[PDB]
Amino acid sequence: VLDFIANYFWPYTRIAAMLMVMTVTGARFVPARVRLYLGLALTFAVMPAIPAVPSDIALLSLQGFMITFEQIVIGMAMGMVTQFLVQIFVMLGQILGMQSSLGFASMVDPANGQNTPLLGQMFMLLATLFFLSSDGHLKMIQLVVFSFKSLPIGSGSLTTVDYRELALWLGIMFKASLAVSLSGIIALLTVNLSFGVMTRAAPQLNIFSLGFSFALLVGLLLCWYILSGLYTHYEIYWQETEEQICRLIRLNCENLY
Amino acid sequence: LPAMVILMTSFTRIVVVMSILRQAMGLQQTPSNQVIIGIALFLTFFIMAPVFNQINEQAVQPYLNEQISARQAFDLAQEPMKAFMLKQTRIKDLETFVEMSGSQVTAPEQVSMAVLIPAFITSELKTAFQIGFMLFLPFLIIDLVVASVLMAMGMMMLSPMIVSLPFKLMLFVLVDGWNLILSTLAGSFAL
Amino acid sequence: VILMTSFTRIVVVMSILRQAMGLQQTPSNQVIIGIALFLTFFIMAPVFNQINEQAVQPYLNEQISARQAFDLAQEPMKAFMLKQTRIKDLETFVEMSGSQVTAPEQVSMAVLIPAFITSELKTAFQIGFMLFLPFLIIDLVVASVLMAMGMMMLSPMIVSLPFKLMLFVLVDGWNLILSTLAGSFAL
Amino acid sequence: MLGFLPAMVILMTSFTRIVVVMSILRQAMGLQQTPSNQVIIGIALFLTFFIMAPVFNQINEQAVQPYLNEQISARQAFDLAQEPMKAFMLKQTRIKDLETFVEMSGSQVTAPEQVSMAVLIPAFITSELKTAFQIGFMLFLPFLIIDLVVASVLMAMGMMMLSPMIVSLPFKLMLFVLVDGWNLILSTLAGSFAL
Amino acid sequence: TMLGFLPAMVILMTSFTRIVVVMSILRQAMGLQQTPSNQVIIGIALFLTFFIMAPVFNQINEQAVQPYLNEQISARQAFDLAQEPMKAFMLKQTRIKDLETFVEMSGSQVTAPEQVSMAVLIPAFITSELKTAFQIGFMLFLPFLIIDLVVASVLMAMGMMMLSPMIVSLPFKLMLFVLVDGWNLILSTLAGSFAL
Amino acid sequence: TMLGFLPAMVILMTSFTRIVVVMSILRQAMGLQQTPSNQVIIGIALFLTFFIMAPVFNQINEQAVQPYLNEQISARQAFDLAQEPMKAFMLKQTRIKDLETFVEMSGSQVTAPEQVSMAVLIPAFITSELKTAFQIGFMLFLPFLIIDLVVASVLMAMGMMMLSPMIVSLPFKLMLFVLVDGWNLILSTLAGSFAL
Amino acid sequence: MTPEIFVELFKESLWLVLIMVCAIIIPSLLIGLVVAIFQAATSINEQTLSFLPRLIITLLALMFFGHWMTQMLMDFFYSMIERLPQVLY
Amino acid sequence: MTPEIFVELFKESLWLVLIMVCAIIIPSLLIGLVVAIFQLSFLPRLIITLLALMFFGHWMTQMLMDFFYSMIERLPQVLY
Amino acid sequence: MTPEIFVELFKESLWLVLIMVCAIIIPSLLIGLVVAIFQAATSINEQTLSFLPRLIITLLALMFFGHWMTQMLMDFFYSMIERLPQVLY
Amino acid sequence: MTPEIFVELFKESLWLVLIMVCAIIIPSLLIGLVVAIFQAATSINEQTLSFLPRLIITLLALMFFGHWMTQMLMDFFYSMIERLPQVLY
Repeated sequence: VLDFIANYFWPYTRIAAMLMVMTVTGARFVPARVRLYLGLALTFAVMPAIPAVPSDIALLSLQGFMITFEQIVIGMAMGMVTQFLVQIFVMLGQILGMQSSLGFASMVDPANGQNTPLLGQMFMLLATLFFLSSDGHLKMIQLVVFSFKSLPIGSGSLTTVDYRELALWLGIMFKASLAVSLSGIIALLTVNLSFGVMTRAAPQLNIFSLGFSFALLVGLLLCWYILSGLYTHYEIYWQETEEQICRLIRLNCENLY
Repeated sequence: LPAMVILMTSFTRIVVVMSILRQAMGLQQTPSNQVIIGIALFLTFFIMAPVFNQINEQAVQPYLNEQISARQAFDLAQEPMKAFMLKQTRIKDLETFVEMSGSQVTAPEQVSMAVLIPAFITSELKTAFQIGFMLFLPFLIIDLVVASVLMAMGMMMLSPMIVSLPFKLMLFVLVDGWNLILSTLAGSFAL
Repeated sequence: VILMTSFTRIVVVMSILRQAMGLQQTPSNQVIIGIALFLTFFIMAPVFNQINEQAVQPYLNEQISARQAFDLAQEPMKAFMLKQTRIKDLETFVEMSGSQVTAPEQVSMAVLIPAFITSELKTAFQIGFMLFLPFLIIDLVVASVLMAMGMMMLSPMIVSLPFKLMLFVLVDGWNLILSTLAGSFAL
Repeated sequence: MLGFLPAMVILMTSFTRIVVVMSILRQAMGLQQTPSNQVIIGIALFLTFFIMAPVFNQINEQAVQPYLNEQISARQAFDLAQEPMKAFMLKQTRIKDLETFVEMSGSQVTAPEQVSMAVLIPAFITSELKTAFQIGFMLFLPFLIIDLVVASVLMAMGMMMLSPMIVSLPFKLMLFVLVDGWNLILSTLAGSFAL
Repeated sequence: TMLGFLPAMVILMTSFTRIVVVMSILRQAMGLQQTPSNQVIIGIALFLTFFIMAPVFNQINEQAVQPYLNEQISARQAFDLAQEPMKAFMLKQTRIKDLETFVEMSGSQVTAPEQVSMAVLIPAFITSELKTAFQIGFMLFLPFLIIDLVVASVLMAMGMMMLSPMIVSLPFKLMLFVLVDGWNLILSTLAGSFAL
Repeated sequence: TMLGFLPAMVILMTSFTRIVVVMSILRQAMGLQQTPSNQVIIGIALFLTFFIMAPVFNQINEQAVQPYLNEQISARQAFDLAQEPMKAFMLKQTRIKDLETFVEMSGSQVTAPEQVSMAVLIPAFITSELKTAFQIGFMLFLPFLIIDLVVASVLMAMGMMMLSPMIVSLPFKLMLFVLVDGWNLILSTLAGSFAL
Repeated sequence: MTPEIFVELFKESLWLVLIMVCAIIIPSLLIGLVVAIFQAATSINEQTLSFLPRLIITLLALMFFGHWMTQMLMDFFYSMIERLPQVLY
Repeated sequence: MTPEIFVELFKESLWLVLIMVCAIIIPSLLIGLVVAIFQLSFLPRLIITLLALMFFGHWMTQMLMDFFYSMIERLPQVLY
Repeated sequence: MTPEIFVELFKESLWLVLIMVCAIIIPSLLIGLVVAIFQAATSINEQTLSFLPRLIITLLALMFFGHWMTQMLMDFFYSMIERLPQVLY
Repeated sequence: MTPEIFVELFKESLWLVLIMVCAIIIPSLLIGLVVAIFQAATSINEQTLSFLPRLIITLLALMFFGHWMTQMLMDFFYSMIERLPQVLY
């Protein structure tokens, strides 16, 4: 009796699909039941702000499966951008590490070898805090709310030009990771050239005489330095990754949060 | 389907903090997600005891002595659980979900439970990912230190996610860890 | 079904690139799968248009039976794949299944797919070799400059990674390779 | 509640200590999940029935024997079963953790035997895992000694590659069998208890 | 209670293992570490095994599933019906020395290798598939190792000692792979190994 | 609650966990990311066990299961009859030196070892298995390490300091393992180490 | 609960890390330096000669700084646990 | 399957490695010998290595492809 | 359980590592050094010349010191367990 | 199972390593030595001159001693399996 779940399945699916990827909820550390009951609870809350789903579309019919996939796509799309956001800083971490010679086993051997995700694992904490300190996830959920009124159920999805712009984000990530870390990269390289001068002085100094000592030191030090004004860049890139989600669900930006 | 009730409590926070911890020090699939679900289901019974007391000694037993409508029991129990959450949810989360609900901005202690639940869980997740990542950070200091010391003498290969696990456990037990971590999580709930 | 798409080639090209940078597992293979999954829609979009037109709308307009619509659905897919497979490679497998056919269009699904995947891997490697070319060039030239200096505290890989980056993004990087993964599928 | 009762009842025992210890050991050997989860959660499950034999026997005689003969059940039998569990766990927790949780619970105690189960357990788990980590670190070091010396002889000759985690497996296994390994280890993990 | 073990029987019953093992040796051979390539290995070997057991799977279908319209029978000469063609098939790819060192351990000696207990052929079938697979792997590996040796050697000779001859050997490992038409031969050779 | 742990116990009462650890030590010994499937390891071990414990399963089904078809008794025979054959099995592999501790710490000291409680023999059986398994491992492991040491040394001899002697040395190990019939000798020794 | 307080909290930890790593390595750095100078003095060109003394000095320093480091890090973890309530609010 | 068919199959791969690397390095060897007879000597040593590369590359890849094909050929006899 | 019993328990293993490593390596360092001295006395500039003589001793010592090493480390592992009950409480 | 069977079995593997390595490498030492002597007599200060003839030698030896080596190691593995049951119990 009261088969309501049929009435609100699609919005819930869009919500939870956005959730299964979003950098805070859809990460690890959170068992799938938590995320599932979180998504199912959000619908009850936004139940007012959801237009009537297009009737006559039974779930157990091809017509329903097409659109259900057409919403899972939007959901994955919204979160994957935030994923790119935090991965910007992950790459910052892994660049500054592998430049410090800290991560070295996978730089000599790209094969199975050995990876050291430590500095990157730390900067991911930052990016998952910045997205939380400034309440990113709230804005991200509000965007999904507005989505039911900009990219409504049963009325279109992302277009081909949207996907292409979205898959460009990998270039954006490399660009951002350099825009942030250029100061430290250049300094570390100059210090490595200072090394090279002092070693050209005498060919005795080798990888197993003073191997990586100054490298480790300066790589950590310039990382601490980059840490100083790191929130500013995150604020800038949050604007881009926010307008981008505004591009998907058109929504006419510059109106609210 | 009933597991929402337990997830209405301070359960999702302890689950998350413990999962960040298990992954903080090398350990993966050490004490199984079932084990941490257990430890959380116990710390929750320890924390929410006043709430369950308000429920039992005020609506439960008088319902076994019914003299009341069955839904009246939920109605009188919907209130104390609410009051517990309202001491935990952030104000920003509450007002933002009032906006998103479409309902007018009404006074707190007045919004329905349905808006309280996700506003509660998101505030809990915020608090938990902060607490854990600030407990996480130390266990990462050791990792960086030992990996740097390795790379110093070199050796390039001794996976520093195990050569550091002794130090991690020694340093986690030197502070007694759980009598500080499992306590602060119980002291982080004024209700 | 995801294998019937192009994503198979796409992700391999992705990971080839990742290891070319010397930044292993840095784009978080979850993210790589995401971007590669999104390209697949930017590539397959014209195909999916015809797929919807042929029977999807008519079936929903009740203009074809279920099994007949399903049989019609594979046709544009077969046509699309037949332009990517190589003659020799398709030949090997159509023979190795024994049952020869006159027209490659009449080849069965479960036998075209395997020849499709190997034909896709081969061309994916043909792409990836081009991808490694500039990065290997950069590694070699920086190592050679260092050796001319002969300082040996350089370990040219770790000092070369910043150059790999400042010369991937400086040349607009992902936009060019993307254009090749868009032009590679001349349908 | 059925989705948790397996994890609820397994925690009343010393299951967790054995699990964590054998896990730390499995990673000490460097072995990449060679004794899989279905191996460790089986061996540490058996050692529970080996250790919890007295508690289980008292349970059966005082709860399951009354339940099969149906003297009184599900109200009194559950309580009678609650007793020996407290008797067992209470003899293993430290004082400090228990006073911590009992002052946190707000309900004051005068006789440590008279803490409620819901406050007894959460003090037991914290005083168990802490012991588990102590044991684990105390078993780990000898293996670490093996790694760091191996991982140094290699660099001494120049072999920067050839991960010691492949060349130092035989040393660790020879050591572990020469000290009889699973004999001494699993005995102390069985002798640590007051039961 | 077999929700975990059963998924492993189906691949061992068939000859799914050899392709996975050889292609996974080859994945390391290319020096290419990819969890993506590691995943797609399963797809490649899986559809290869489809194409390979199409005769035997189709025969088993004709013997059981097509009769399983009226089904005429339940689990007595229906299960033991399908038990036969798989035993016929595996027997043509195992060695004989392997099977006789196993039947002697079972002690249940049979005059006919065709009337052999299933529970001893499969343990003899796997030790045979793995041996054949390692043979194929040591066959396919050598050219790439030669590439690696030449690469490291020229790098060391020209003086570039510190450069890692593992990030630079990969382009030539791909060149030599594609010049030989890559998988087209390899899988073919694999299909050649299962000569029935 | 006795639903998700049965697969972890019904296997461990058996002589199963030895072959697992042995082949898993080998799987790393090859200088080689796993490449049998984990399912391959568990399946070849599952069948080796169904092959080895045949005297015991042939007694379980014959004395307890098939008698439980007419069922002849309200589920009491099998709960009490199936325990003696397995106890007599394990007791031949359990060292007495290891059992001495497990009995004196259980308290119920019995002169007749077969009269030991099952819950005391089983944990004595496990701690006796892993010791045997590690011994067999350290036996089977050393050759694959001789290869690696000699390979790394000859590589360092030319200065090839970066060649990563885990790619170049895989063909040599796989060659050695093929020459000696490999698994045939191995999976017979494990079959032969269960002296029963 | 502010972005700046998090970055401050992390720069603290990085400072801890850096002072620890200097404390440990600088002896290794100086000993590698002097052994390399002794190498270049008599033109003794050996690569891994300098791995014995450097490792020895690192082990000796681990013995030496064994207590100060753990005391420092424990103080830090305590301060971390002190700051948690204000992080809640 | 026999040790000797595996020992010879390995000896030939070694022969390949030898004849391949020498074709590349001998020119560097000779130029270094002459310049040291005169005696800086690395950048030239790199020029001539690239020259030998571009010169003998076709023959090298042809020889290796031949070896790969022959490897494939002698396979089914070794399998059984 | 104390910040001192875990620092001393640490110093023990560090001392073992130190003595094991030096016992193994000092012959290798000495033979490499005399090889380099011979190089200097013969104007020999070879890089991997002193490898084989150095690995020869690095192995001969590991067989000559086999039993002593495995006995020392075994005795240590033993002492890591006698004190286990005293530290568990 | 006894501390001496596992140390002597270990001496056996180390002896294998030593004899294989010296078989393969000593000719490389010889060629490197004579090449360095050639440089010194000719006053030639070249670093990687030696590597070409030295690699020639070690690749010739891998084919000169191939069957003998793979026979030795095979026999060793065989003796390992043979003596296993006397160590298992």
